Amino acid sequence: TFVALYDYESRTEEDLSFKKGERLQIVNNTEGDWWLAHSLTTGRTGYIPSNYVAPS
Amino acid sequence: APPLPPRNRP
Repeated sequence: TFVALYDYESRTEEDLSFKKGERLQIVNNTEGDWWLAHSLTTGRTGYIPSNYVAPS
Repeated sequence: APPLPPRNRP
């Protein structure tokens, strides 16, 4: 479980957009620095830049 | 905001 430190606007069809303060769960973080995440806040799923979030 | 990481490679 992670919290967004910045807003992030999707740059690909596979990305997850989010706002600062959103809480996210990692679905898969085994493929690189982009993690597949699910927003606990919005219910959406997609890739996020791992340096935009912090553990909670 | 931080620079974005490179996209994942296969």
